[PDB]
Amino acid sequence: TLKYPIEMGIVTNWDDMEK
Amino acid sequence: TLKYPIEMGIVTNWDDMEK
Amino acid sequence: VSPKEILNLTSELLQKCSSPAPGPGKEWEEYVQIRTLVEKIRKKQKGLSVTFDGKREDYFPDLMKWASENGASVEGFEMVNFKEEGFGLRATRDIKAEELFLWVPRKLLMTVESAKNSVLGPLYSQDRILQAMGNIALAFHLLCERASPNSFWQPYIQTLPSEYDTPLYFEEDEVRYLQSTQAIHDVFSQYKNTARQYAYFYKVIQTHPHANKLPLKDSFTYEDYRWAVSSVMTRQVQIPTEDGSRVTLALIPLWDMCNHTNGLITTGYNLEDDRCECVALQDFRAGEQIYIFYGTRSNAEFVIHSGFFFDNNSHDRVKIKLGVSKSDRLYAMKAEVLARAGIPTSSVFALHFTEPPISAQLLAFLRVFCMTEEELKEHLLGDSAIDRIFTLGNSEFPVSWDNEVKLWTFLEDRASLLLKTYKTTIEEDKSVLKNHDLSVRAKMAIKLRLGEKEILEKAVKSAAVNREYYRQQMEEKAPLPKY
Amino acid sequence: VSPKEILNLTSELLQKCSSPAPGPGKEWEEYVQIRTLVEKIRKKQKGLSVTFDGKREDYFPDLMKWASENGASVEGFEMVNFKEEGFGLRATRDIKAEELFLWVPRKLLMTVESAKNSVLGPLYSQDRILQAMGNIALAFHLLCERASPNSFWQPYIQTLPSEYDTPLYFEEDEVRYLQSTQAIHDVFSQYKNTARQYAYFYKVIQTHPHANKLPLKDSFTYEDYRWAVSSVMTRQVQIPTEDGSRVTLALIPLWDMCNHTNGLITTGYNLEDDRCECVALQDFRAGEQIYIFYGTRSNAEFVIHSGFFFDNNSHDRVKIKLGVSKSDRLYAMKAEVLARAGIPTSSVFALHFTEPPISAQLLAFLRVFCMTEEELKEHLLGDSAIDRIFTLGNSEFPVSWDNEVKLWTFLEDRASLLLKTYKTTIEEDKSVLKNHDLSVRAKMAIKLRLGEKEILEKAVKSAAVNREYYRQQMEEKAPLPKY
Ligand SMILES: C[S@@+](CC[C@H](N)C(=O)[O-])C[C@H]1O[C@@H](n2cnc3c(N)ncnc32)[C@H](O)[C@@H]1O
Ligand SMILES: C[S@@+](CC[C@H](N)C(=O)[O-])C[C@H]1O[C@@H](n2cnc3c(N)ncnc32)[C@H](O)[C@@H]1O
Ligand code: NA
Repeated sequence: TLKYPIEMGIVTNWDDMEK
Repeated sequence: TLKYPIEMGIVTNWDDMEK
Repeated sequence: VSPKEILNLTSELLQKCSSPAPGPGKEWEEYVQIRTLVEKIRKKQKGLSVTFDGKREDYFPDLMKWASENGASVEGFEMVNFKEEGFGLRATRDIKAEELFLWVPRKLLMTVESAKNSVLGPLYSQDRILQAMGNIALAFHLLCERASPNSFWQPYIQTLPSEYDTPLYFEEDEVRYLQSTQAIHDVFSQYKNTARQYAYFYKVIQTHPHANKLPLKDSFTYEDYRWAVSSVMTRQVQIPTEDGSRVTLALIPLWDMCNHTNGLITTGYNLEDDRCECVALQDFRAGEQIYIFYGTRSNAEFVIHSGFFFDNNSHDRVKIKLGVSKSDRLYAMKAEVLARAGIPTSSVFALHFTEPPISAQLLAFLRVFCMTEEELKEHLLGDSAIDRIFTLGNSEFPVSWDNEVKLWTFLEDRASLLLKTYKTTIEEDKSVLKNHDLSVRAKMAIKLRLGEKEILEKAVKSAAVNREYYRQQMEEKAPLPKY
Repeated sequence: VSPKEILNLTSELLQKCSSPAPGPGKEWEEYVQIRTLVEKIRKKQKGLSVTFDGKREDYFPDLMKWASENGASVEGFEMVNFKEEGFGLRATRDIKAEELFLWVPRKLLMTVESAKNSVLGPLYSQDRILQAMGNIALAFHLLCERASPNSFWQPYIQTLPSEYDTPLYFEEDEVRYLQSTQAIHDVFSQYKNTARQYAYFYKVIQTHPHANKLPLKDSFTYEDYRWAVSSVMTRQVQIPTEDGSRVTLALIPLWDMCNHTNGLITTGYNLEDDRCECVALQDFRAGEQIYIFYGTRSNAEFVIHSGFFFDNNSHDRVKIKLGVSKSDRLYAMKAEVLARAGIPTSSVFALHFTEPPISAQLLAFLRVFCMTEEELKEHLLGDSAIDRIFTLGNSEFPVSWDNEVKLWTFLEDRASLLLKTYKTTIEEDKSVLKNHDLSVRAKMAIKLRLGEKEILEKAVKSAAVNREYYRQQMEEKAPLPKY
């Protein structure tokens, strides 16, 4: 299918204290 | 009933050139 | 941007909007020409002259505290941002129908009288438009107090909306849906009135010495004026003066957070206690929105002056202009019968959506409009003529079966003709609403033009039914009702 | 308010939000304590540092012109304010499914790389948080360019929303609806992370010399940071770097005006032409909103990170935590079978709402969890052991009828137990939605807590169905499928 599918609003980690 | 009924947004004349 | 360019642009706008109506066939072109000029000015200005740092709901606590210190009710409801209606009041306890749950003392209101005693007082005493039009005076009262950081009414002003859905805020293609309707002319007039007034007062503020203390002397944008007149037209009320002898226009804080539903007026002014009082239109359980009934207005008035379309408006109506023709050989007799009945020879009547499509006044007009010479003489001469005039508006007492058949035939034909002057059909409008994804403002416009046609179609069917009822009475030679 | 007062408050805030987790029973109290500090800071500040004079739609023509100048598609659609989703794209001609209708070259994007080459470059090269977290770097990139009047990305930033519906914007009582759910812990973490980050970076910007040339040194409010991270949270994407070697985070102008519907990903990055490319998810007639499929996220993720609840989300799910206990005498055998199957001995699994309520991995875990010692030995020893491991996630090849009955009994009981940990029932939530008038944000919270329970209830019912089916197969001594 798509080589580089783009996900709108992809979920990322915002916990700076984690790592 | 109400001696002085109150109508929200009562329609008024805005035509300053007519009356 | 230089102040000289804006002054030149407002002078051009004043001249453009003071010219006479260029005829109904050029009104759309004139509208677009005025829009082009207003938007050129608006793009060179900085929006609202005064803006507030907080969100609108950040200021509702101050509104409550201010209203409470001045004797208003502030318990039993909270402000909530509802999707359908915007911000409104929600019950925090059960409220019974007819319970006095909301009251606002006169000290909190903004009125033409408080406009007169404010910083606007000097200019108010000089300008003929401000003296004649309390609604425009309220709008400038709102603007001056908005720009006065120590104003008594700051807690109210900081909780007002910043934008409205009156047609002043529509895009050109949103108004374009209204081409060929009755309503679009009032949209045109509203836009031209507002643009003319903005340019007029922009120049007046510059030239009048009595305007030297106004904050508007430093900044007065088109956005300011559009916001102020929209605030007034969507919220203003008529109340008695403190003396009780005359009426004045006002804005009522806190109470005017209530949104509209169908019902009866339950808000009235209490002169003994000098406060506005609102009793519950129906039972409101805790967690239900508190509504009031705004008044018996049409959807054209709700859209143009209130900025919303109300589904299931039971008071909806369209206009129909009718008059006795001066070429009618019975003009003199008809005009005199109408005069004795208190009805003009030519007027704008209403067609309603409810069970009686026409008022008593319109029924009486149509009866006279279709009268034979013999019938007219019986309404002009002799000891029963005034009795006959007295019943002219009463459906129960026709002039004759033939007169009824003629008048309902005429109304059926005229409403049919009116339907044929619209650019789209009812079925086309329903298809547009079903198959396109539209803004709120676009939907208001399409629902309005659809609603005009639906009222006319119902009048056609109603008139056809009445024509057959009275044709039956004629063929069966039924005795006429009397007395 | 003085600069020293704000510095003391952010100092207190940094300490409060850097404290370790207080334990799950203390998280609501900690949340309200942190809100109290934030709201006190926010009330002492002036909202967004940079605001624009025009309305949001006043700037869409500039976005289009800027996008067109740099090679993006700008024909075939227009921006419309839709009631349900906010602003979105609407087709102006018929667009066919799989038509490449939208494309955006890399030069228009905001990326971690463009963040490094901006005025933020100096601070970025020495700050350990920016270097480790591209999402936060994008947020400061946004803010720095927002406060730079000659920024290349000004037409994009001036068309972004000014407010969002992520939980960072909820009232305390709107979040209170989520007590006792799975979702609320992530709400707590989002609020604490954002407050800690604002307080940390406010001190960094006021002291670090690599921040002396940032516009944020003159003004950096909590509202600023909440807006920036919410802009990034709701819109950010992952794309390949220009050399294709690694991935980076980015904001894609114009394309990120599309709203979400169910379907498949139809947006991809074209590395050969160095542009984002979007093909039509379905047919769009002229006048219909153009949607894309954002990705297979749960409604908890849509609410918390995208700021909306999506009705009929085919990918909605809840978590279920399961592990083999070391108290189990068969722990060693169960752990080894799971290891050979590539499944941890304890993990967080998902329950889904659509047709297959449990994944292959969860089914495989539940089978092993309920195996007898003899069944475990058949998955560990002999020439068919690997084949049996291979089919462990396949609903067509059970270990035994007895194993299925036990695992569906377990799942039925566990999902029923989880349902009883909620403060309200499904019927109570439906009654609130029916009988109360609620804000959009309040409805998001209630539909989210209802949705968690509906997925558990469907799991209970599916497990009861499966238990009965396999109990019938066993009680009739049916032959077990093979291969
Ligand atoms: C007197 S104000 C009521 C308070 C207003 N919603 C606010 O946020 O300030 C009148 C405005 O409320 C809105 N409104 C009132 N009733 C409505 C209704 N039934 N449907 C949609 N909008 C309504 C319209 O925007 C109207 O101009
Ligand atoms: C990538 S932006 C899409 C453009 C956005 N509507 C705007 O006005 O800028 C994502 C935002 O759109 C809204 N949204 C997208 N899809 C939606 C949907 N199906 N229902 C309700 N809101 C939606 C949410 O506010 C979300 O945070
Ligand atoms: Na909780």
